[PDB]
Amino acid sequence: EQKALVKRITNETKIQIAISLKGGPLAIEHSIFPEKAEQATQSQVINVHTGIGFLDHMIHALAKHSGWSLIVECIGDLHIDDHHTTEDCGIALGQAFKEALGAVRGVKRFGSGFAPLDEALSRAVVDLSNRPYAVVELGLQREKVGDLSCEMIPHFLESFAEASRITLHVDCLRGKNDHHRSESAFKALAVAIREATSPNGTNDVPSTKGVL
Amino acid sequence: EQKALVKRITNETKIQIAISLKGGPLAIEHSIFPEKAEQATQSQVINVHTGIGFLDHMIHALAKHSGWSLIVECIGDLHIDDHHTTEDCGIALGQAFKEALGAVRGVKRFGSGFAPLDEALSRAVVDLSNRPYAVVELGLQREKVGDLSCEMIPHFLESFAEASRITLHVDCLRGKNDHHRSESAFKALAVAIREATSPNGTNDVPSTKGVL
Amino acid sequence: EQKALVKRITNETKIQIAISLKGGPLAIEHSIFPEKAEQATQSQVINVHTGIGFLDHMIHALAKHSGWSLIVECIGDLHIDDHHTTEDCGIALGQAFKEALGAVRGVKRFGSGFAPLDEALSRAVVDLSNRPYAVVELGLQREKVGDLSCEMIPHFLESFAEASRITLHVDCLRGKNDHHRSESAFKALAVAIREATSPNGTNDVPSTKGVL
Amino acid sequence: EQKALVKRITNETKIQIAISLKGGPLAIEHSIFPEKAEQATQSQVINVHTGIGFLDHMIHALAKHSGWSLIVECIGDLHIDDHHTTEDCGIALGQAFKEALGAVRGVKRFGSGFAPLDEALSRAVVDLSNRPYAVVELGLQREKVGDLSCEMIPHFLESFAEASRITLHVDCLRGKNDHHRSESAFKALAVAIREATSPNGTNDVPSTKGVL
Amino acid sequence: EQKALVKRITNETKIQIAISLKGGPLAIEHSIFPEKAEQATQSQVINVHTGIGFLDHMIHALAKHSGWSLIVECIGDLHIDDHHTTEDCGIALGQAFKEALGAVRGVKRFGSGFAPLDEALSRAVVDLSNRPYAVVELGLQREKVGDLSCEMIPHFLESFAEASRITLHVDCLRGKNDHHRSESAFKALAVAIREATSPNGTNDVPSTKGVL
Amino acid sequence: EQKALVKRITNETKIQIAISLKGGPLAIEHSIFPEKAEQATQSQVINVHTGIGFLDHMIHALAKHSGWSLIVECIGDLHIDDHHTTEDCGIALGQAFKEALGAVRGVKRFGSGFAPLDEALSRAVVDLSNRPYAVVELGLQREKVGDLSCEMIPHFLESFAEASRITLHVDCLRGKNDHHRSESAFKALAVAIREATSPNGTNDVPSTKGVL
Ligand SMILES: O=P(O)(O)C[C@H](O)Cn1cncn1
Ligand SMILES: O=P(O)(O)C[C@H](O)Cn1cncn1
Ligand SMILES: O=P(O)(O)C[C@H](O)Cn1cncn1
Ligand SMILES: O=P(O)(O)C[C@H](O)Cn1cncn1
Ligand SMILES: O=P(O)(O)C[C@H](O)Cn1cncn1
Ligand SMILES: O=P(O)(O)C[C@H](O)Cn1cncn1
Ligand SMILES: [Mn+2]
Ligand SMILES: [Mn+2]
Ligand SMILES: [Mn+2]
Ligand SMILES: [Mn+2]
Ligand SMILES: [Mn+2]
Ligand SMILES: [Mn+2]
Ligand SMILES: [Mn+2]
Ligand SMILES: [Mn+2]
Ligand SMILES: [Mn+2]
Ligand SMILES: [Mn+2]
Ligand SMILES: [Mn+2]
Ligand SMILES: [Mn+2]
Repeated sequence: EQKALVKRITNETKIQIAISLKGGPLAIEHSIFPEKAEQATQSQVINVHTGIGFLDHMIHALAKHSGWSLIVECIGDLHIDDHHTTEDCGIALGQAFKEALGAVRGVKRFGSGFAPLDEALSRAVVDLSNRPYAVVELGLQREKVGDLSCEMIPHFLESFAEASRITLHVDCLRGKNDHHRSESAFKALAVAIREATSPNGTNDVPSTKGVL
Repeated sequence: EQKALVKRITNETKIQIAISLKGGPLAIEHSIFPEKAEQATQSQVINVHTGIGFLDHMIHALAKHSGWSLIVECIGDLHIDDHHTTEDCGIALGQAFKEALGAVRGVKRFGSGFAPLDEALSRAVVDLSNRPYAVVELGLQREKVGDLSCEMIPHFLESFAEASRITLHVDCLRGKNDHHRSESAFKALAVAIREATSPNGTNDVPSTKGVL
Repeated sequence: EQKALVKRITNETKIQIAISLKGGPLAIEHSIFPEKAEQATQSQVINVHTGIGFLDHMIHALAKHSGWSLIVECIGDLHIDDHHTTEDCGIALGQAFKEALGAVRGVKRFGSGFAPLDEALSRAVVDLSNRPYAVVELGLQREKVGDLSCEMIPHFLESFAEASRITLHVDCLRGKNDHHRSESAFKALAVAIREATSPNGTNDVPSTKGVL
Repeated sequence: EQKALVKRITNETKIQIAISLKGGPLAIEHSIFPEKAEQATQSQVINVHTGIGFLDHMIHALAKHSGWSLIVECIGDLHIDDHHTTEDCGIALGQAFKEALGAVRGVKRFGSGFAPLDEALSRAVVDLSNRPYAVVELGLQREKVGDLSCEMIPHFLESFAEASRITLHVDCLRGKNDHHRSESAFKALAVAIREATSPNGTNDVPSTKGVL
Repeated sequence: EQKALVKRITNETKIQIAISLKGGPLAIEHSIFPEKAEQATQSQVINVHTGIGFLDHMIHALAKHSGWSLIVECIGDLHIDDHHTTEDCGIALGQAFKEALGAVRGVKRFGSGFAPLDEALSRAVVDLSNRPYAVVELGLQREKVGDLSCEMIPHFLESFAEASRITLHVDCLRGKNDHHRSESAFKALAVAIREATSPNGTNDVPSTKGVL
Repeated sequence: EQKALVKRITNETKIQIAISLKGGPLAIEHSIFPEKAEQATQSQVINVHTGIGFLDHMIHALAKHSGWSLIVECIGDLHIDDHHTTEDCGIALGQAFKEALGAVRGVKRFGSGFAPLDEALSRAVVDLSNRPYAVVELGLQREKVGDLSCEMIPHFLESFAEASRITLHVDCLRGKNDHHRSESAFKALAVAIREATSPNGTNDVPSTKGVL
């Protein structure tokens, strides 16, 4: 039902993102890697292959705790820094989430998610209203985690909310380990998207202005 | 099932509030306006007519995201300021919510709701315990929004929790637009009341002292 | 050549914006006002009719110093405050500017405009790159100007850059009259859009990634 | 289904804790008190008998709003202070919660609970991941409540998360009555455990590393 | 006598740790590296092979000054950062130390160790009491040492005390070289474990509550 | 017309820079790489090959928005840090710009360029007067971007203005992403050089002292 595939091709990166919000299986009929963080345990299949290993782990923890099936492919330039291949892999990952739920009606529209990870604590609220907005206040006192440049972790969530047309407030409340502090943000966003995209029932677009 | 009508008549305002917490249709057999923010889309009907237009919009966003059907009619004095017609239209709107749920049993009793609106972020918790309390910390750096006097927006929620016999903590966490900051508070309260008045199941009054 | 008409219809406002970036004449074949800030001096015709008079004057000064022909018709709710009829009349005014220039190629792409107005000084830079962004730092120490609520003046430029897919930095450098301070911002944006949408020549999309 | 009994016997205290997470009835076939806060209203039976009366009331409010059936029997030394009989009655109460849910799979894994009590406001998040952690920031400006020594209230929740192998962040946001401030923390933890131990469905261990 | 082998297998790392607290020789009958910091000088054999070279050097200096024989084999994911292969190689290294001394009786139970390294000075106290605790206050003003991410150095000792069920206070008193500051912490812990696990004599469990 | 080739050969780096300020095609008759950021779209050809990938991207964005055709070949020592191959490389790129415009007459002589990039804002002014000067105030709170050492980004523009005999003030006004903050500086310099080297007309050396 809620499936989409997005092939975003620019002169910096080549993207192919297939998503399924309700879970289940996924494949790719024609991949972009030559010769055709991976969890495939019979309910959801999530297999992310970007050039950045720590940014694979954040999309993986996002889709594991959202109930998503998600295949991410990215052939990006890594002789240059990791900005152009994290910003572009967040724009196309917001578009795949946007096309997978067309009609915003019959949903809760408001998800809030707290998630801890071992003294770090992050909340994420999400709004699903067609104006994009992103208030990402991860206070990270590190310059690079393993390959992510640690200022792209807010910039990923900035472009995710931008291209998915959602309003997003992610704020890490405490923590002093920045693997812990950044993974808890993606685990908190996974709780909020799961709560906002939910069967409200009664089949009504949840807005005053009637347009979502 | 959960319906109530409250006709509050004083020498300052005349009120008639009909509410339905489970949604559905509503009408008035004998209105107070002469010759007999309006959403009527087949699941819930919410039609608020106070003399204040911005206070219409806050009760509307409250009832739209609560699943309520709600008709509000307030004939109040507006040659004087808007205090006497916002305080009185919040006392009677807490009484209509109170009479619509008589027995507080089989409910979650604890609703917490975060709701953003475009860089503003408000949380609201609600308690449904028969002592009234209201801790409303909307930090509004404006004097009037469109017709509300912007200090009545906490005073509305003060008298709502007062006359509905609930404990309420509404706190705007961030934001620098006070339409955004005050509407997100009413959208957050709508999530919390929806979560506290919920089918817990097992038919038990959720209290240590056994009285709610 | 560079003309567009946008009819944005929601349950709060009804909009009809016809724009011509190269100037010249404009009309409307079927208007939204019943029975069919106005400058019509033989080179460009600019006629803005919103319910807010001071927001008419800011779109007028924007289109007068941009070389635009622009007709704006907004039927919005004014018994509620002026947010819903200024935000919506900025989203549709960014969409009309976006559809009027389809191919961003052969343009300067970078406009910077300083404009004074009688001790106020505002600069505006504009980027014409398909990610929207808005950094609007008008320091206004007023609550309402004549009918605008003076926090909507940054919120107008926020939604203009949002729906037009441009990056925008507007910053008032000095000034202590907020009519002067806000009009100089719209006069500075008019210089920047005029400078960014300009005949660069040589017919090339001005980007590293080749996509604009 | 989710039942466990823990008999923890040391030279300071003797403990016997029988728990049922899904509610229902409970008894003890051979008690530790001589000759064989009590709620027994036909859905859940919660009967706590420690030597500390205020620590009875906090385990009672924890199990009342969690849906638990819980019998606590602690024979501890009270001629010495109340540390050794509150720390030990929290270690065994985390072990009884741990043995009552063996397989952490098919659960939400992330519960967040806000709960007010009459100007006090506490949130509690819980993680159900097999590393124990406890960040308890109840700001209590009292030395003893009725018999608890008011620094054991964080030390109880420290040893509860320690022996139950969960990660826990309990933080009182406001309040100036420390009965209110400490009871709202246990009422907030009751919402979070109820939300984390919940039927997620689809029968999958919710972790990246696959081990919970 | 005091030997243990721990094979910890998760979907992130595969661990095999063989320890001997009294020294002597050690081998592995079936290793995890393909085709079958190393000191093997006739009294103790210590051979650590993790993917991190600086974390090899800290376990090596820990076991060299403890009298241990210790073989560490960790096959961990290093395309992601080094957190998951340092946290997991500290949990299994606390479990191997825990299983190597079963009965905590006849031991000093309290080891304190100061160790300098060239203007750095660290103390470490250790408690061997079955509640785990870790207060690690290495003040490191570096982000990465050679491959360790320099916030994992406290996180290693956190999970070591966690899984070994010991209470641990490691605090660097001075120093301005963070190789020196972190190696002196592991050399100080080696003095403390050597002092706590020591032949007290008289064969008695050293506790008031009689249970260790 | 405005073409130059500079082959700078030292014992640290070997450079070959061919430039064309008016655009058009460029080739190299005898390259320095064995066996003979690249944009070649029919108007200008820009192909930079230094050992640093992020410094390729900054010369590329400089020449893309200047109208330049530019081939850069730098064979530099990278077992040592990147200073000697970014400085050396900046000196020869100022000399190639200097030899490409011999007679400074008939030009505007004063270019100012603002350029944003996604909350970063940089201005650059340029003077084309034969005393070199460089006031570069990029406030970068990072140590390395991808391969550039992030203090060489001002040191590149220092040596560019030094060897090109121009006066240069580059100042980033805001921004909190240092890829954004440093790329906007090179995009702002591209606007300023384009504006200073411009057909003023009337064929006069624009100076009081008559010598440029
Ligand atoms: O958020 P909505 O669309 O449900 C109705 C809002 O009132 C529209 N809005 C946009 N800014 C402030 N309000
Ligand atoms: O809130 P309840 O009624 O469930 C039981 C409370 O303990 C009563 N109370 C009122 N103030 C402090 N406690
Ligand atoms: O701005 P562009 O598209 O010309 C190339 C940029 O490098 C892309 N980008 C986006 N963020 C940082 N860089
Ligand atoms: O929390 P998990 O087990 O779901 C996967 C985590 O990434 C493991 N971890 C432990 N510290 C940081 N991460
Ligand atoms: O540490 P022990 O077990 O020797 C006896 C302690 O008194 C127990 N305890 C735990 N917290 C405070 N005391
Ligand atoms: O800048 P010029 O050469 O046009 C004339 C200047 O006055 C020369 N100068 C150099 N320092 C101060 N003035
Ligand atoms: Mn970017
Ligand atoms: Mn992780
Ligand atoms: Mn009042
Ligand atoms: Mn509104
Ligand atoms: Mn708005
Ligand atoms: Mn004016
Ligand atoms: Mn204790
Ligand atoms: Mn109480
Ligand atoms: Mn960890
Ligand atoms: Mn060393
Ligand atoms: Mn130098
Ligand atoms: Mn870039």
